[PDB]
Amino acid sequence: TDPRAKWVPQDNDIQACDYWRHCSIDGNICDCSGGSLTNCPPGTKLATASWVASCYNPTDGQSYLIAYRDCCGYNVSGRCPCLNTEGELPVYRPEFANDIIWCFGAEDDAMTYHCTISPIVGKAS
Amino acid sequence: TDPRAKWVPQDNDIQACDYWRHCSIDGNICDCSGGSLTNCPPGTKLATASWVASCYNPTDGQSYLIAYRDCCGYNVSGRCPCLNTEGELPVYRPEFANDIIWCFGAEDDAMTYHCTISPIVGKAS
Amino acid sequence: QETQGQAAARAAAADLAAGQDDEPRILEAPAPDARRVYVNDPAHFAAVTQQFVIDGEAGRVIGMIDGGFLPNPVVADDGSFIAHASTVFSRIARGERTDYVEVFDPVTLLPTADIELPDAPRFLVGTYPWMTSLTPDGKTLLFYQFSPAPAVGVVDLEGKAFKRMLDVPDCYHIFPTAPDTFFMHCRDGSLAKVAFGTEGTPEITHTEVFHPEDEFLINHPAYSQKAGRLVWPTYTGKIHQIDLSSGDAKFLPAVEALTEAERADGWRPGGWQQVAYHRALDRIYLLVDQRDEWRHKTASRFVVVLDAKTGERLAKFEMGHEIDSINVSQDEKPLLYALSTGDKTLYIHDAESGEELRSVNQLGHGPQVITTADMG
Amino acid sequence: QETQGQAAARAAAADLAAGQDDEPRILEAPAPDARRVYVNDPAHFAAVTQQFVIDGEAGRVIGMIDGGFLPNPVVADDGSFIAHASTVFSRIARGERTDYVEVFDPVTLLPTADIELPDAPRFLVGTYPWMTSLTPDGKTLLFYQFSPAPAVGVVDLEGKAFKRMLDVPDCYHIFPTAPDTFFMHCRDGSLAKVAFGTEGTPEITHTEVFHPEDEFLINHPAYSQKAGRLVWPTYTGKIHQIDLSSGDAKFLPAVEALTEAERADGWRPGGWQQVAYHRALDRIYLLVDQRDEWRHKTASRFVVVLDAKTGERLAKFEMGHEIDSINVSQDEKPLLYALSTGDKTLYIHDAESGEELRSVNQLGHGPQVITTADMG
Amino acid sequence: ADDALAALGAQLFVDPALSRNATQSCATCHDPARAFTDPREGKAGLAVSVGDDGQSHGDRNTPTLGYAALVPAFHRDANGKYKGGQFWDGRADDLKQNAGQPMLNPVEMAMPDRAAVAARLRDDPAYRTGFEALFGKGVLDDPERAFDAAAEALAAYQATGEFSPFDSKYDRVMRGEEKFTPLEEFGYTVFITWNCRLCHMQRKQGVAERETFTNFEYHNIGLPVNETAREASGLGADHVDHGLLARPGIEDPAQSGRFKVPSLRNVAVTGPYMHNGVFTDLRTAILFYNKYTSRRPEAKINPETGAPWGEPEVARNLSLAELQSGLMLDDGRVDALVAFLETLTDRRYEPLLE
Amino acid sequence: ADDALAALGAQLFVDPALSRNATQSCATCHDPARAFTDPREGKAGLAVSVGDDGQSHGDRNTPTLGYAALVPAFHRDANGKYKGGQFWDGRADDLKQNAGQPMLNPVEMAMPDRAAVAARLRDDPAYRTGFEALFGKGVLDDPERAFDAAAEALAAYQATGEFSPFDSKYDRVMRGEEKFTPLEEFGYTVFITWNCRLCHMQRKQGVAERETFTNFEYHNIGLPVNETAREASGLGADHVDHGLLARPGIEDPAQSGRFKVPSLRNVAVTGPYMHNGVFTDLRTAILFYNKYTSRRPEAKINPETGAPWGEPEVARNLSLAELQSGLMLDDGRVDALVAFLETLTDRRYEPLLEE
Ligand code: HEC
Ligand code: HEC
Ligand code: HEC
Ligand code: HEC
Ligand SMILES: [Ca+2]
Ligand SMILES: [Ca+2]
Ligand code: NA
Repeated sequence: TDPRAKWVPQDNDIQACDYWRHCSIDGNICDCSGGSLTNCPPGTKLATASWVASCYNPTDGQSYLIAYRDCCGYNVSGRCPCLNTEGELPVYRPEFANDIIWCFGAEDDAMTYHCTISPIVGKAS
Repeated sequence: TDPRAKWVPQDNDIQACDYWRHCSIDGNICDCSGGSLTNCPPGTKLATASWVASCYNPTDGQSYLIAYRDCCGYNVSGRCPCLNTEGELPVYRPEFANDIIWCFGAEDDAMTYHCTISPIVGKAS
Repeated sequence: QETQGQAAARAAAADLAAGQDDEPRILEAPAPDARRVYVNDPAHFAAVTQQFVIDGEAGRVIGMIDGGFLPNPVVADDGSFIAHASTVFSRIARGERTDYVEVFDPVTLLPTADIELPDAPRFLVGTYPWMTSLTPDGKTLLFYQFSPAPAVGVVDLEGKAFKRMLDVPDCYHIFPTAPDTFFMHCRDGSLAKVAFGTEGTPEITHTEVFHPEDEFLINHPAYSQKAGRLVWPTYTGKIHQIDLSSGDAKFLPAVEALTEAERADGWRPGGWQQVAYHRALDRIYLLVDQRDEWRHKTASRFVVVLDAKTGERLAKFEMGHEIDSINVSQDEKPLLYALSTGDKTLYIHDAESGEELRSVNQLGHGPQVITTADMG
Repeated sequence: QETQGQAAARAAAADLAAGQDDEPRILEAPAPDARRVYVNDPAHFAAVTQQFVIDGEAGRVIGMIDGGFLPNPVVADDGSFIAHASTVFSRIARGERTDYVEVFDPVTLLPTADIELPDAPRFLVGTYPWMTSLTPDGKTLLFYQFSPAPAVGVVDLEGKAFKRMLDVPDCYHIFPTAPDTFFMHCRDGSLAKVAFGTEGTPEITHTEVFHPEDEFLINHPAYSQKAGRLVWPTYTGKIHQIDLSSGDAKFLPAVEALTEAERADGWRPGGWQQVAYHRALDRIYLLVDQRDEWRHKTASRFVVVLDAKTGERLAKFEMGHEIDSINVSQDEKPLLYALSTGDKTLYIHDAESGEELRSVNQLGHGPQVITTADMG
Repeated sequence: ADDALAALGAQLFVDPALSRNATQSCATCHDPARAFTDPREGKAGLAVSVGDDGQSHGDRNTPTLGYAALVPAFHRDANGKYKGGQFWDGRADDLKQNAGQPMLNPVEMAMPDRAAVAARLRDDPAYRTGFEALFGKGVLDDPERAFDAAAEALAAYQATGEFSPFDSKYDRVMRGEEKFTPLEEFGYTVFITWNCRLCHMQRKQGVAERETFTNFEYHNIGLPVNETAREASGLGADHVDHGLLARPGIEDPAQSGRFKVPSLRNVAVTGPYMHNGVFTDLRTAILFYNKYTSRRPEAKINPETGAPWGEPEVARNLSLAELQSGLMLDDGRVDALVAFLETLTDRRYEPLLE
Repeated sequence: ADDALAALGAQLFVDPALSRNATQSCATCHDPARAFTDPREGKAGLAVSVGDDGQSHGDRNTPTLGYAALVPAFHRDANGKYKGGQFWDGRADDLKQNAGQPMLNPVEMAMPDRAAVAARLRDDPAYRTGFEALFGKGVLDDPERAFDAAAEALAAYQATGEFSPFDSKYDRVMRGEEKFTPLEEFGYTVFITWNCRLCHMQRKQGVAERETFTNFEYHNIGLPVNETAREASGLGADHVDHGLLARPGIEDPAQSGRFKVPSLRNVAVTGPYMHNGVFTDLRTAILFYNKYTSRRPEAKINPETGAPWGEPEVARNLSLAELQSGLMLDDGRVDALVAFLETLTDRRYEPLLEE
């Protein structure tokens, strides 16, 4: 509710902006437009590019690396608009930046932003 | 702000949806996107086509034929959205129908809807 | 109790703990069913528009389709495909206009056909479901043309090409009855039967004038194609019913949706898709509320249900929200879809009791048109 | 006290009564003056986008421009034209990508140029004003490209054609200084200088690394091109000022936007266009609030105004609104513009007292970028 | 003065002694019984009128005098568009300047000069009494004063209520005295929502007080030559009617082919139509507008000839912005317009309708 | 049993009596001092290894045996994408089946048959004792049982902590025993954000307990022929190494040109690189990937030769979806990737960590 308050992760609702894996998500939660937590809605294209954040998981007290990926080729869904910035560095550190439309490598050269997925790729170290 | 209540005209504010001349307006008042009551905003195109409505003026107690005219060639303004239907008839009676994008005769074959003007063409009858 | 976002978090947690690996990919929208619903968003005349694909059972968006300027959605009844006639311009809402028809695969949502319409022929209007229409076989699509004169464009979806323009009298809307035949509504107060051969003038046959000059019939009549039933309300609540299954128009008894004391106390139909019609149940659903005669497009808080045959009111539901458009699934124990343009929410109700079960919010900017499939 | 809507109603009534005639026509916008402000609306990544042209004095929308996917708006300081680098697709958000640049007449709002950028070269990103920049003479538009590597595309607005792509090092942003020169900011902590002709490997020179790798320079620096002043805040409100007026980067004494006590109480800059610079007054304006270190893109409610020479705080305005972006008109007795992306409202403030003077609401869906001419 | 001045104009209007052979008066070509137009038939029908010598025919159709007094003097407004004047090409500033030209036109009244007209006025003692009461004694001894006074009296006579009574059904409907028939109201609505209103309304917006269904502008709607009338005029087939450009002083080549927008009052009873009198029927003059909007083949055909409308006499300068409305009038609306235009018929000429 | 079987593999691994002229052991071509690779020079340098006859050369580079015990047995998952196995073309199911093939291959250890191997084993009293304790009496008198026992012993030795100790710097850093250098950490970050992760991580998502930096999949990255090695192999100018397709029972022509994604552990010390040892430098291996992303001309040039990389030996079935990321690795990111990959060196090869 308080936009400026420290981000409080939770592992009990992914369509919520405070879901632990969305700790550096920008745009829209794919789950809310026909995708899932780690998959793209139909018709869109899965970008091969990604950015990372270390998100704390309060279920197991371990921080995990979320290599976010965009689903592209569609107008923005307009459902579950979210903007979090845990460990989010500026554009010049692109691998931690999230204003970028990370749609690169997407099939059929799709570069419009629809939504973003939050898959784990490792642990914090 | 009772939508279903009988439409009460006023002659004190053209930007409000209850302005006497907006009695059968559909879309957006041009005075909110750079037009005026009887002119189009810059960069849009004035349709020669029109649709009419006899709107009651509460100031002099005289009704007036308002040939509404669409300004065209732009995406919808998104400002001062008004949908009034005093006298509005279905599409098969087009002269009094306002869901229609009356953009015909506009320069450069513009047909996209931006906003609508509310000029008098005479006294009703 | 548990929302679909909560159950997802629990699945992801177990997958992590268990160490289940899984390949990120493009989901397939689940198989189309009667409970799937499409909510188009004309976006208050925006140059681009969104159609949401929604699973009415789960209350979940299973996919989306992007559209152009006031595109006309058409969902094939058998759910084999969906399509729209849409209008893009070269520079957002300006420049060269390209009217095109796009067919989509109903699970991948990929365009399976992209057919250009010559000379920007689409009639542009606040979205009216039956201004663009599929023939029963879904091979042909028809769309209305108001300019320069009332006409109807023929598009071959199988051959993936436009055919030709059928010029016609001063008539409106399109209700296909066959692979070469469709009805329209005219100014004189009659319907028009329009049979179109391979080429030539179509075989234009008017019906009798079936309503007065001063009787006003709404822009959103319900039309079941498999029933051949045209449901056409008037401003006052009166409803015209036309059976077009025979190949010609039989005019059914003129049914009254509102009582005499209700119309006297200011009750009237108002909204966008003011009327829905269940094929199997043969029930008419109508948005109504206490309103002045010239407030006929505003939202309604009630929905009256009446038997299409007899006209007996079966129930009146307090919707609990400002509803502009209604529609129904054509399966048994159907859902009453209630679309608030204001709330941008598809309130999904039980059509038996009118109780709100769930809601899909954030459906665009000004969602107006609900479209179901008649699969069963 | 009397609103612009009420005046026009009163005026119109007089004409009717006096029997005055007036031909309905396409209005021209008023002449571009110093208090014209452009609110651009990236619309949370919408395929199409609006730019509002606002008279800050009246608080009136005097015109608009439709744009594509995440366009980069630019305003010629001299007020002679505006432009943007837009992106459109053949099928709304899908299909053939056409990146292109439109120059518009600032009073008719008519496009005077449409220039195709070949190979869809634009950097698609949440709108950073300085990822696309006019050269001081308004003859060349420079735009950033991230894929397949940082590059900078050159567009000739005079001859209305795209020139070339410039290969650059791992650097970001574009702050044009000369008609053939611009600076970027590099990963290694340096600024790169880039001199470019019509052909040849551009002359690329790096400054010294001017900040720790754990000190994070925000994505929305304020660049006053006519002053060659690059005002770059860090996450902590420490502000790097780089002077580029000599054609080379000389670094200024760093200033802290916030006191040490405020930084222990958790005050930090936050928002979109977090910082604004008034040229004539040499004042830095910064959106600040009490926030966690990683809530740096959230809106702020306070604007600290500080002297750019001394670092001395001049005012701490309580804006009374959730402000995401600030900017100033470069006229004297300047307006302070406060764009609430949340409220979709431009709050027009007296930049001296911080009093909200007036406001222009309904500015799209998620308006983020304020742009003003530096005309004086 | 102006009461009696009109009475002297009334004498002169019906006086055929203002023509060489004493054969024709203003009333000849502008017959009061026929909305002040010519019932007579020359070589090209009623398209053009025959002169005093019973031989010479004009090139243009004789217009109503009714409601010409409401047309403001010829001028150019701030838009750059010309407005007002008299004659299909506006070659006369006002009624006064107009009145003289028929008297001296060899192919009309065919008086050789102003002196000859003065001589005729002295033949009548009625004139010497009436003229000298208004313009003083000896007025008829001076050709220039007499001719001018006669023109002025004729002008004044045409500025009386008898020429512009505003007693049409339209007028009574707008006063709340009676209602339109559903078809007439449909016609009016069509008339004020379709391109008709762009040219055939006094104003762009607001309420006109004395509407005569012309904006007094000049437009080229792209009309063809009148084959038969053109031969009859004897001006050759190579001759081109450039409309407004033919007015002295008008040099702008954009005005070539443009004619004054005629008042549609009494239009129902003043056939044939347009400057050259090419359309016998009113319906034909309406359907002509559809050649700019209709995709259909019949729109290309003139229903009276059964053959293509014909190439415009002047191809350039067409008012295409207004004419190409993207909307074709169907017969239903063409009916509606015919009905509405009939309501613009004056009381005394109502009987002529049929 | 498990302790002692591996002990017999250890014996066999270093025993040259499993070669025809008795000049060669596993250790020969898979040297424990070089991450179990061949330090020897041949006609194609270190690209391909020389057999027991001292003449015959392979057509492929000798890979490490370290962490080869972590690779699942060859299989095909529901995606239709093959995984696991042994050999660059995965023609061996697993370490046990793999082990026998070097011994019999004329261009390698060149023992004429399984009988000749068994006859060598009998002549050692140590084996008669050791083999007969694990596999029972008579095991060496049966060529099929003897050959296969030796193989399983060899597999068992390879599964011991010795071959997969996980004591690389990466491993210590993932425990928090020590930290990455900033360069390594950037290298790590790039590795897990760029297309590398798509092919050189054990998993698509989640975390791996014993990561060896390979999804064990088969991809054709579009490598040219290594002409020097191809010539020494003697297979000819017209020969096309079809990779996985050359596995028996793989007919799918879409697998032509595809090779097992190698473990990147010890990669710093196991050059030259790729199946045909075509790149000497670890850096060239990384730069090769820029040919699918970079607009610059340089990206089409092999830095080691100065000439174009070359026409892919098999021009079809390239993993363009993965390879064409639309993002080119600058030299900074390459430097970082090199640093990260160096951290995958086993502890006892950190001394060997050169160039
Ligand atoms: C300006 C572009 C016009 C529009 C739109 C319409 N009319 Fe018109 N009309 C116009 C001119 C300049 C003239 C004079 C003709 C000429 O010789 O050039 C006309 C003529 C007529 C007439 C003839 C009547 C007569 O007195 O001879 C009629 C009956 C008429 N016009 C009717 C009419 C209708 C119904 C329209 C809308 C469909 C219409 N006009 C449009 C200029 C313009
Ligand atoms: C040189 C003559 C060799 C001797 C002797 C041995 N090996 Fe080997 N091995 C060699 C090459 C050139 C290759 C790659 C061949 C290919 O077609 O891909 C191999 C392969 C293996 C493998 C597969 C490893 C992997 O794919 O990751 C294993 C497990 C292996 N070799 C083990 C091994 C053992 C146990 C040996 C003694 C019996 C042995 N090899 C001998 C080259 C040579
Ligand atoms: C699948 C599409 C891959 C992506 C993406 C990357 N790599 Fe790769 N790599 C892959 C295969 C199938 C192979 C073997 C190819 C062959 O036929 O020889 C490789 C090889 C390497 C090597 C050499 C290892 C060795 O020879 O023992 C290195 C060092 C390597 N790969 C690194 C690497 C990096 C850093 C990547 C991202 C830039 C990368 N690879 C992407 C398959 C794929
Ligand atoms: C017969 C030949 C005559 C006679 C004897 C008069 N007129 Fe009239 N007139 C005639 C024609 C064919 C035309 C159209 C000519 C053209 O436009 O080139 C006219 C025109 C007028 C007009 C202009 C009206 C308008 O444009 O709306 C007026 C005011 C007019 N004529 C008056 C008039 C008077 C007062 C006459 C007796 C002095 C008179 N005319 C004689 C044909 C003929
Ligand atoms: Ca006439
Ligand atoms: Ca190697
Ligand atoms: Na400087």
